[PDB]
Amino acid sequence: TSEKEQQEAIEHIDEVQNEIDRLNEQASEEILKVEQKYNKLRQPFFQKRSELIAKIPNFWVTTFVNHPQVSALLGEEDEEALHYLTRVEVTEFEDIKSGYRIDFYFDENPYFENKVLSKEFHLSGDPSSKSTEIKWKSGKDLTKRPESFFTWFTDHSDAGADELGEVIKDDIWPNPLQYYLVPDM
Amino acid sequence: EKEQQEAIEHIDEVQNEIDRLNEQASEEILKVEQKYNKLRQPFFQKRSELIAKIPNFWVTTFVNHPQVSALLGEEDEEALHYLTRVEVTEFEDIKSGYRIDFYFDENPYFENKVLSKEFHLSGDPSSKSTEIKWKSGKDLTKEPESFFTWFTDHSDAGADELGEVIKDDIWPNPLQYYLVPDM
Ligand SMILES: [Ca+2]
Ligand SMILES: [Ca+2]
Repeated sequence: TSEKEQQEAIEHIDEVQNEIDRLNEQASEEILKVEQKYNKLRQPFFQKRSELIAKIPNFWVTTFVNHPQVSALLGEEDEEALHYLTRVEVTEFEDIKSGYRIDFYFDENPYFENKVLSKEFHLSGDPSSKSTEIKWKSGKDLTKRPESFFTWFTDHSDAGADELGEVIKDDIWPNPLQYYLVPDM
Repeated sequence: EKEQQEAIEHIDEVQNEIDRLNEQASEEILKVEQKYNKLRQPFFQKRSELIAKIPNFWVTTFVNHPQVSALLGEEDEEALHYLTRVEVTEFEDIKSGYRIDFYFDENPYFENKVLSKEFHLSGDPSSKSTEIKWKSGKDLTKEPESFFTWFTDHSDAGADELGEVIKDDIWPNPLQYYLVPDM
């Protein structure tokens, strides 16, 4: 093959591979549309699940206590605070890549005045996170002398390496029932 | 008890329906991959013809690949000189598995015209390869283990890194690795 002919072939290959890239980019769009369709399709069922969960005392504290990774993040008084956690929600943003948000809904409690505690994650791919400010009632669990579970809300250094955020989103939220249930004899 | 064990049963029923919706999404996504597999196939075909006009295309692609480069010994590169064509075929239903074909020209190392390794899913991950008919005094028996031992490795069938790298990374776009920027 000629020295020119090879560079002609390389030019042809580049043109063929641009169309394969186009075909790949169009497939990954169609796939994201399918995820967006089933995100809305599942959301009423998660809505139904939350209502049933809210009639089960200590559901979410128990799931967390029996989870192999999250259990180690809970102190003694953290569990007392999580008693008041009635509802956990996870919301992927529409385009999915943008990021996701996690909501912890609390009943009136001795620790803080917030009705909801949230932590959201954002992505070019520049990982960031931002949380609601916890209005503690002169009983901050993070300024008492182990590190409290609730410091997670004020931690933003890892952002893209937020392990707990990923475990709640990918593991606990899809199926919390496995951890709540304890096999008896 | 009446309430909790009923609620636990209700929760299980709702999550059974979520699993059903998940299974229905993974079907619809599988249809999209099958549609675009057929659309890409004529372009891979034309690419194959253009590649066969390029000496040492696949050896160079492998040598410049961050993971596969470490799998090549010195004499492995000499053998891969004769690799004219690489093909990847996902089976129609996708779940069944896929096959990778390596087409060689007549070479001093083995008599095979094609070397293949296919991956299958009872539903246990499995793989099978063509038997390499090495010639007298050329083999994989001694660098670390030769590149060609990949063909005879079948323990981690579901965890075949090289197979997944070729299928998902190198096969879609080998040109990026062949091309080296000059200044
Ligand atoms: Ca359990
Ligand atoms: Ca390159």
